[PDB]
Amino acid sequence: IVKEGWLHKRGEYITWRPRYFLLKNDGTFIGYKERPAPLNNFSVAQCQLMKTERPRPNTFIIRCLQWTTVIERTFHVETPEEREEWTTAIQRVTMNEFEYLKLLGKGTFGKVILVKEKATGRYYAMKILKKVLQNSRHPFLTALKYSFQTHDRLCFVMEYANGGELFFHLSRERVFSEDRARFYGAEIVSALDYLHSEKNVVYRDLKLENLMLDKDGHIKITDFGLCPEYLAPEVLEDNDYGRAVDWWGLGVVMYEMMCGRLPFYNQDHEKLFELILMEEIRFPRTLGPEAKSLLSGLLKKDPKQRLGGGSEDAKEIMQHRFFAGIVWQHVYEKKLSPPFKPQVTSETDTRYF
Ligand SMILES: Nc1ncccc1-c1nc2ccc(-c3ccccc3)nc2n1-c1ccc(C2(N)CCC2)cc1
Repeated sequence: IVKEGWLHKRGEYITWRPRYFLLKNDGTFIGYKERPAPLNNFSVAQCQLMKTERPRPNTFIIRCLQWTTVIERTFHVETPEEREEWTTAIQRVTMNEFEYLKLLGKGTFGKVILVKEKATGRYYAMKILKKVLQNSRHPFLTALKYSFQTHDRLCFVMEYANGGELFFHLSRERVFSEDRARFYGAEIVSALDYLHSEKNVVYRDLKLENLMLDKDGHIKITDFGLCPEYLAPEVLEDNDYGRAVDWWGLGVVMYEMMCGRLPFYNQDHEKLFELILMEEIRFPRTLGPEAKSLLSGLLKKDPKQRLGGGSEDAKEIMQHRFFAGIVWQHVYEKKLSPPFKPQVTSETDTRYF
């Protein structure tokens, strides 16, 4: 522990709340609602500090590039010498190689472009951020093929699955069978397991929009971050959070696969946030009891009690009844037989673009 004490923190989602922070020698910087393994999401490594006076004097900002995504946390103290304490405490290929084809996403920090590589014909996604790295040896995360820089832009070329978005395949079919969900669920769990233990990283945005299928119908987890129905309670009320957020997410995604609908819904965001924090779930009668058990545990409102939420993390999901007779090393080596294969001949079949 290098320094500690109250700071004001801006509510990343639904404004300012005091919170007791702990900077540490490992890099970590975390805030608890009262005076109280490590995750690289909360680290200060290669971050960039910014004193400022908008929209409240003695404000400061930590901005970090984590992997291919820019992260901002904003704080505010009572006096400038105080802000200053904390501050000090805290401190080839080029664009010509590709065709630009479709705008996959815009946002504040940059753009994501569907791109064909001229020298091979193969399609990737290019993340371009307005102004070293070892990949994850795991097949269902999004791999980074090329990273390069121009004079005003940071460029990241990464896999882009050509098998369709899982949100579309579901919109079409309305609902998934309990065993198709099991297939998707197991790949996701393997992927998040890898991230949690091999990287000490949480994904935080597990939702349907962030899952696609490759040529073979296997899962790909997206890395296209540029900037409610899926937010964990813990995240709403703006606590310390951890690896369990991804399991809350996994429950929501699985709930919607197997019930063809969202576990909590409402047009008004404030009554949605109420529901997330207060309503227990009415599960369908049309639904297997091992499934019910998985979802109930994945969707527990207290992260410490949630399934996957203990010291064992993902091992607690992997050995649930619902996942009986899944060989996990099989999953990792893509040895499961996808139920759905999308309409696609080659890696390059633009049918789904
Ligand atoms: N490449 C991958 N493809 C598929 C899912 C996740 C990743 C992925 N790989 C990583 C590797 C490292 C790191 C990292 C995290 C914090 C601090 C430093 C590094 N992050 C990685 N992520 C990864 C990607 C996106 C996120 C967000 N959705 C954007 C903020 C949440 C989080 C984590």
